[PDB]
Amino acid sequence: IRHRDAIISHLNWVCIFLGFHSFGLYIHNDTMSALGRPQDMFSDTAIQLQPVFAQWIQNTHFLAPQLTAPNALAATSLTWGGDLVAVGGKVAMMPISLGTSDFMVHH
Amino acid sequence: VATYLSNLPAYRTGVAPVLRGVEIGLAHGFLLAGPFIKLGPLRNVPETAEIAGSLSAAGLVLILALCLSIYGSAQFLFSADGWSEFAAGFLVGGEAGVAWAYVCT
Amino acid sequence: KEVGPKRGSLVKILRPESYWFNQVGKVVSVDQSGVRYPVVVRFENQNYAGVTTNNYALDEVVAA
Amino acid sequence: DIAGLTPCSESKAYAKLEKKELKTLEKRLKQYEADSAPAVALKATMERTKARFANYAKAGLLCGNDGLPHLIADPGLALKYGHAGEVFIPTFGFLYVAGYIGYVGRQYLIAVKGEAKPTDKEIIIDVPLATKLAWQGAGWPLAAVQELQRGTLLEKEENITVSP
Amino acid sequence: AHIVKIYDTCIGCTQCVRACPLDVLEMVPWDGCKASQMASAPRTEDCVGCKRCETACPTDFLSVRVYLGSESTRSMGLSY
Amino acid sequence: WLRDFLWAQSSQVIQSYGSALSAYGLIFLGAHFVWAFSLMFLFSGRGYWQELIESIVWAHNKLKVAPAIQPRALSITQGRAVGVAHYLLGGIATTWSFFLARIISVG
Amino acid sequence: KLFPKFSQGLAQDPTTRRIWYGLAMAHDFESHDGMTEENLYQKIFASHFGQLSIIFLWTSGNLFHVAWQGNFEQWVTDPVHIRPIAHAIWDPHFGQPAVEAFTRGGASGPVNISTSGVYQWWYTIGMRTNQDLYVGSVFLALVSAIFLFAGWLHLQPNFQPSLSWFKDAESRLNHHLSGLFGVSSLAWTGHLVHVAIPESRGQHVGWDNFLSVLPHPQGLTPFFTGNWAAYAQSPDTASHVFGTAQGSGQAILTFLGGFHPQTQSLWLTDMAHHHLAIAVIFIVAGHMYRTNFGIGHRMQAILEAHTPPSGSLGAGHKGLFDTVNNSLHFQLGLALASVGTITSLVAQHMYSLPPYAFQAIDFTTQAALYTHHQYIAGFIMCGAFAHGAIFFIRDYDPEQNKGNVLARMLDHKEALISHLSWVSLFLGFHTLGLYVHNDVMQAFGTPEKQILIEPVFAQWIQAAHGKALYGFDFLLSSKTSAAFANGQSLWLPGWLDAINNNQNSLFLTIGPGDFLVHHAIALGLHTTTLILVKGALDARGSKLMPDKKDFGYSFPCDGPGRGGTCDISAYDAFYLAVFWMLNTIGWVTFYWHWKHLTLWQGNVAQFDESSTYLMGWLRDYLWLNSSQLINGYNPFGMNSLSVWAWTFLFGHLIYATGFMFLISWRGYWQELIETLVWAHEKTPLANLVYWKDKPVALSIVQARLVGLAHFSVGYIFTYAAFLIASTSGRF
Amino acid sequence: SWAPSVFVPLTGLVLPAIAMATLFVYIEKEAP
Ligand code: CLA
Ligand code: CLA
Ligand code: CLA
Ligand code: CLA
Ligand code: CLA
Ligand SMILES: CC1=C(/C=C/C(C)=C/C=C/C(C)=C/C=C/C=C(C)/C=C/C=C(C)/C=C/C2=C(C)CCCC2(C)C)C(C)(C)CCC1
Ligand SMILES: CC1=C(/C=C/C(C)=C\C=C\C(C)=C\C=C\C=C(C)/C=C/C=C(C)/C=C/C2=C(C)CCCC2(C)C)C(C)(C)CCC1
Ligand SMILES: CC1=C(C/C=C(\C)CCC[C@H](C)CCC[C@H](C)CCCC(C)C)C(=O)c2ccccc2C1=O
Repeated sequence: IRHRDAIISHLNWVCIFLGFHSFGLYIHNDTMSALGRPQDMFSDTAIQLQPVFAQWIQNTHFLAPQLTAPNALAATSLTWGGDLVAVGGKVAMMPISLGTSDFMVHH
Repeated sequence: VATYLSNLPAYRTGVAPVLRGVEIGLAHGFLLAGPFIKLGPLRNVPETAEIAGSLSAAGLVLILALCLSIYGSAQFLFSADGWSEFAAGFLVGGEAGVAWAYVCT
Repeated sequence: KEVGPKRGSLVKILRPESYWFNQVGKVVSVDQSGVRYPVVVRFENQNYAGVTTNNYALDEVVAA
Repeated sequence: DIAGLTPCSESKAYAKLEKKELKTLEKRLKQYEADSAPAVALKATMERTKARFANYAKAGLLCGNDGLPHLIADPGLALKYGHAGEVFIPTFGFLYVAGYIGYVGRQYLIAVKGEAKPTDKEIIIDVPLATKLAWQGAGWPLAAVQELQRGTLLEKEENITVSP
Repeated sequence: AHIVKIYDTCIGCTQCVRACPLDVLEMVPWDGCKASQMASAPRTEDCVGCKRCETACPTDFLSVRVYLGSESTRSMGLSY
Repeated sequence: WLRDFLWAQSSQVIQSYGSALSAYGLIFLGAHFVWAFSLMFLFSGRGYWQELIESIVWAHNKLKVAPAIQPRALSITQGRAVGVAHYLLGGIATTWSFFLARIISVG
Repeated sequence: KLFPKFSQGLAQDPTTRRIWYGLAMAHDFESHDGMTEENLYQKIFASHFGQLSIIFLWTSGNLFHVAWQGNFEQWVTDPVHIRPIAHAIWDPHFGQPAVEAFTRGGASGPVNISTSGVYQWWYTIGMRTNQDLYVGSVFLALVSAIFLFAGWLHLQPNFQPSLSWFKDAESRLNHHLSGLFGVSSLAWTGHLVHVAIPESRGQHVGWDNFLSVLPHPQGLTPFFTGNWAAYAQSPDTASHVFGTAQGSGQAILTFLGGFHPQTQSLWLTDMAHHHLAIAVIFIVAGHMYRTNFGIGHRMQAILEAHTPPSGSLGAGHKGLFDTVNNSLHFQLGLALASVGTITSLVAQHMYSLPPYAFQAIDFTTQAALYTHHQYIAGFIMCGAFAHGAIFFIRDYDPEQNKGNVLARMLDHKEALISHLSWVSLFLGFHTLGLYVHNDVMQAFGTPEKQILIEPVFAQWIQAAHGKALYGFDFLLSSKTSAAFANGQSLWLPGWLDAINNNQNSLFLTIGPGDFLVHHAIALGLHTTTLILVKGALDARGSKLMPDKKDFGYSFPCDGPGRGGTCDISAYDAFYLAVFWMLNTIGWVTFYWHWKHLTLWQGNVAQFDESSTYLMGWLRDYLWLNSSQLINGYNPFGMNSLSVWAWTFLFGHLIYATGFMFLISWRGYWQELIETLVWAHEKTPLANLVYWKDKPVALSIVQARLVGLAHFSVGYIFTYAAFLIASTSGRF
Repeated sequence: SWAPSVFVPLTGLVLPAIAMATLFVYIEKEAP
């Protein structure tokens, strides 16, 4: 209670920062796609914002049956990597790639 | 930090606002030249990226230097003439810093 | 003598800025002094502030 | 044909739309065994559908170019051309029940104003008084015009105003 | 500053003064009611206009009455 | 997100009429109703509606049908509660009908 | 400390709402410090000169940008297969596909396709070259500068008018009927006869030869003789090519009705006879009044004698001239009511009776003009009631208005508001009930169970105007009646051949969707007047607040007491009516746009089957026609609709931002701004930078105005992007 | 032909920069 002003002021700052640097990326992509400038967008075929940390966590959880969980016959899910389980002609689960739009929506 | 804040020019009371504005200008010039020169609209040209990233940076320094004199005529270092000397020193120092960023390419 | 209505008579309010204008309440007491608003009327209709009683003058008061 | 229209028993878009609905129901019916429980309900839907088309064509409803029945909401074009059951008969079949409810609630309010505290019998409705006013409110237009002839339907300028 | 006027419909039950969060109001001797007292607004420079006084007035068509006027640094309720 | 998600995937809730999904076609309209209905409560304020209730309490006084429980407008924090409740209901049920009519059909 | 020079109380405000209210009550001249009534009238007179100069500068800018960056001379040669050009685009932020996408209309740089209709209006009044348009731009720039000089000089004390000069209502209503309306329309007929008629026949009449080219081959002899029918002998043929002399014709004042067969527009000859006839009638009505010459009529005598006895209107119209002349908000309210109704009249009669050549072939122009003047009319009609509410607080005097119509209006204000409440509640109950009924019938696969009430009452009016599609055969569609027979040579056959054409907008054929949406429009009109009339009549007081006139027009509330008084003011009842106004005009323009889209595509049955139920409005109009809109840009590329793809989202962004001022209210934000003040005043090296105005949150009334402003701007920008892209994408 | 390349930066970057300056200085003036 005696530093609620510091708490709410720094959270005000980080909300304004996240707002600009998350939604302004979408406004930037709108503007560049509307101005005939698709190379200047934020995408995979443009300025890339790769989620390096979540991709690294996907690699470690796909390689977890190798040496960090040696009694696992497979990974704990299929989202980390590998093949797809297909049941009845429909995909039960397959690996999930995380790209620039995944970065933008997580922020 | 009470020791570290006694170093940077905005708190050094015993130095002139002209040299204060000059050191602030050159210390922000090659900083703000960076986002225009590394990732601006004309990046993938190895002739014009370092030219446009410096010309837009010098224009932004000119905007900030006009905006300082606007603040000085608004508010009244803490005088009407000391902030004008601060604004002129920042104009000269910031354009010198943008030129120094174009030098160290 | 006792000026005003009696102790429990029904009455009609003529104060146009009141909540109970043209509306019938019971007199509960009339103050016998030089008070500007002696007639105390209690209503079943409560106002927006939740109050059922108000003082009124003698010209703002008419029986039935 | 009142206003560019046509009888639904005459128009072909109406019969084409009937055949369209029966075609959808038929291709839906073709998946099931003929005596199973979904097929009985699908054939009952077909029977209700065909009865609906027959009784809309029987009553003389007017179709348009779309093949859909229309409602002539004017007396003198409904009375003259036999369309009074479209709007002109239910515009009194409604208003009897509307003024019925508006009379029953009116009399329930007026018959509960003169009590000790009325509000307790508005959240906790006096059911024998309510059902007595429910049954005896059947002749409400009669009692409404007999109340209007007194002036006991309205209230005079004893009502509450602000600052005219 | 805001305009805080009171009127002679006051019954002197001193509820506006207890409701006042700024000590704008105070009770003055008077001879128009049974309580022999009427409110006053000597300190309308400190008024913010929050109208707690006329949430507490019992008289129909309130005896205290705040009129929102010009705003100083005290009428805006600023610690800054 | 407008084209390829809202416009493109609403193409099964909007033409769901005449099918088993048509209730999802109705609720998608109805929750578009309730949501917008909430904006009557969120944008407006009590001192309007209390005076409108005064002007119709006059009409119920004139025809001797004023109720003994006196009609009041909703409270301030009641009207805010009604507005946020109808807003949440109309948005979430819109997305409910959109999701289910999309994914029962194409999934 | 200085900026509200008009408000010394705002000048002492240390906060940041000093700026916001210096911008907002700057033109509320009556609340200024030291204001008298004479200085009031003088500032209003100078303000009207400023508005006139801005209107003329705006029109001259339209003319100059069309003459310079447009293709008007190219459009004259082919007004059907060439899009008009508003102005060129210089946007340095463009990429190369955006530069190549906005080059069309035969230009070289990027351009905008004008939808304001100005080429069709200028081409039919005689403009053919760009040099005709530069002269117009220079003339209107000179006239705008003259009005700026006039607004400067009539503020100077040798030229400042008296207090008594402005209250000459008699001379003003004389001169603005005779001179400003009659002589101006006579001069416009002089422009039509001398210039627009021969240029429509292909003869150049400019400023060099108008004293040498006769409009009529025997001119001014039939006018002085008496045989005026000589001015209508040979009209333009049905094979007339507009702008040329191929089957030209020689009449100047004809009376035909119907449309030109090429341009699908009104003939210029009977538009000339129109403006001449109403010029004569305005001159006759403008020599009615008694100013300074003994004959005529007086405004002081006609009003206070029209009083009906036996309690009909009370004391009638006794005492109005003391209150119409003295109040400006009453005059502004009547003026805004009249202008906002005749703006709806302009909108309704410029689509059905298009007055300009090759209008109603340019579909996007027609949609933009209709929607434009309908929203202009909606805002002006809600402001009529706004200033009518300002009248009752600031200007109304009950002791001056003892017993007249203006006091009887307040006397039974509860009856007015309760009957508007009944009509709105009935219309909304049954319109929404029939739409939800038709939606439930369409959902269950049973379209035949719909309530499809045929619009009998308006089909009867179309058949009485000569539409033989419904068979009511009453007056003009009956070949045997007297109103049919006594006009067969005068004005009827072109009008009858123009109604019965099913491809113009002249009395469109109507069905149950048009029943339902005209009752939606009646719901919107009655509810908007419910909110506005309730704000105007409760402006002086209510049972919740009997002294609302003591607080003025605009104020937040009266606090949390007495149950809570949010939005209690008359300003806050204008406020809630702007939402229902935008709703109503959105319904009329949704209905206009979709009935015309299905007309222009050909399939009016696609409207007639779908407009009966709200899902058909959602997916066959909103979902369907916003395909090429939202595909203005995509990851494949972009096209010329991308600027409407952006604005459609831009309008979606402003609209929602309005809700931030609408749902969130002030006091959350003041508590947030106090923590920001803490963070700024405790940050190292940002303590040096300090404000001059103390940061506060936006006030309550200001929060209303900002949320309403963003709501309206996002509403208009969304529907403008949708309307222009949805029409000009497929056409 | 050089007019849209000159008048548009002046009207949007230069003359509003005067208007962002001169109309702001007028706000906070101390009244004599
Ligand atoms: C689309 C609508 C919309 C938008 C843009 C905002 C915007 C915002 N809201 Mg908000 N709000 C909204 C609707 C919206 N609200 C509604 C409907 C409600 C109703 C309940 C609220 C309730 C609400 C509360 C209760 C709170 C907010 C907060 C915020 C702020 C957090 C975001 C931020 O700082 O990021 C930065 C800003 C943006 C992302 C906005 C867009 C800016 C773009 C990306 C770029 C800037 C433009 C660019 C410079 C060009 C300028 C042009 C020049 C001519 C000026 C921001 C001002 C919070 C706040 O202020 O604390 C942080 C907060 O506490 N809002
Ligand atoms: C005959 C003499 C005469 C004339 C021509 C005028 C003319 C005018 N006076 Mg004026 N005046 C006069 C005598 C005269 N006055 C006298 C004697 C007095 C003293 C008693 C005054 C006192 C006075 C005041 C106090 C004011 C004026 C104002 C005005 C202006 C009206 C503004 C406007 O746009 O309305 C004209 C409107 C139209 C032309 C459009 C409406 C016409 C029709 C009905 C609409 C539909 C057709 C439409 C034209 C089609 C458009 C198509 C296309 C053009 C788009 C106008 C310049 C006002 C003004 O602006 O101040 C300068 C004002 O405030 N006058
Ligand atoms: C002939 C037209 C006319 C005239 C002369 C007036 C004159 C007046 N009106 Mg009135 N009014 C009118 C039409 C008119 N009105 C209409 C049509 C409406 C309906 C919209 C209103 C609604 C209205 C209200 C509700 C009030 C007035 C008030 C006033 C008075 C003060 C003016 C003021 O506050 O200016 C200052 C005005 C502004 C600063 C306008 C704010 C900016 C608006 C919201 C436009 C924003 C749009 C934005 C710029 C779009 C940009 C998009 C972006 C993306 C680029 C003055 C007597 C006020 C009054 O008398 O106070 C008691 C008052 O409360 N009027
Ligand atoms: C979609 C949104 C929406 C809707 C439906 C309404 C509806 C209405 N407004 Mg509006 N309003 C809105 C948005 C909306 N408004 C917004 C955004 C604002 C700005 C704040 C306003 C401001 C406003 C004002 C200022 C006024 C209105 C008024 C009205 C009423 C007009 C009378 C009428 O049509 O009755 C028809 C009723 C309906 C259409 C809704 C009823 C829905 C069904 C029929 C009820 C029963 C359904 C079901 C059985 C309930 C089950 C619930 C539960 C058990 C599950 C009506 C209640 C006026 C009024 O009160 O008039 C008397 C009035 O004065 N409104
Ligand atoms: C008012 C209209 C307007 C105009 C004409 C421009 C013009 C421009 N903008 Mg832009 N901009 C504007 C409003 C405007 N802006 C607004 C309101 C925003 C905020 C929403 C932006 C945000 C914006 C961004 C984010 C970027 C631009 C960029 C650009 C440049 C495009 C690249 C190019 O072709 O130059 C090719 C030439 C160069 C890139 C060399 C640099 C040219 C500099 C900027 C000229 C400066 C003039 C002068 C030296 C300094 C100003 C002095 C002052 C007194 C006026 C161009 C100078 C881009 C850019 O590089 O500018 C920094 C860029 O990244 N704009
Ligand atoms: C608030 C207020 C105000 C305002 C008001 C208003 C806004 C109003 C409006 C009004 C209006 C808005 C009105 C309107 C009206 C209309 C009319 C009245 C119409 C008429 C028409 C007619 C009559 C027609 C006829 C015909 C037909 C039927 C068809 C054919 C032709 C003929 C012509 C025959 C003021 C300021 C005063 C103040 C007080 C209150
Ligand atoms: C019959 C009737 C009527 C009418 C009515 C109407 C008109 C209605 C409508 C309404 C509308 C117009 C709309 C509505 C809508 C609704 C809704 C929309 C509901 C909902 C509900 C719920 C319950 C939900 C739930 C959920 C979901 C589903 C999602 C999420 C989860 C939850 C659980 C939350 C009348 C008056 C004539 C008479 C009386 C009765
Ligand atoms: C419409 C509205 C009202 C008016 C809403 C009224 C007060 C309530 C609506 C009617 C309710 C649902 C009562 C009606 C039902 C009764 C229980 C009677 C039932 C009779 C039979 C159906 C049994 C507000 O009071 C309000 C307050 C604050 C902000 C916004 C608003 C607001 O938008």
